[PDB]
Amino acid sequence: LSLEEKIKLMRLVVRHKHELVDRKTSEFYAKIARIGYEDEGLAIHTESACRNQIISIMRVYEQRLAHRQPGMKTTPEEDELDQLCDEWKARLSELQQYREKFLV
Repeated sequence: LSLEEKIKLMRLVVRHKHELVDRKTSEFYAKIARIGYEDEGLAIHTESACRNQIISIMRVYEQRLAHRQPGMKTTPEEDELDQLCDEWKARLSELQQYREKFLV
């Protein structure tokens, strides 16, 4: 994916973030793949391929966080993608916290 495509994809993920239900990932990533194709011109992705793109974006995000330097000058596109990733990370963590509260 180009940077522009990654941003379009993560904009969709974040816009729909409240639609992800714990243990119902398939419906969510399938919907994201579909809207990304239909509305943002992404290639046709299987569910797994779409989810893998997001997994990779988030892994790269964690690497970017680990390698941040105080005083670095950044671009608006990298700032937007990082902000979207922060918001998605927070949603995944929220779901994890709710699951952990009621573990058997």
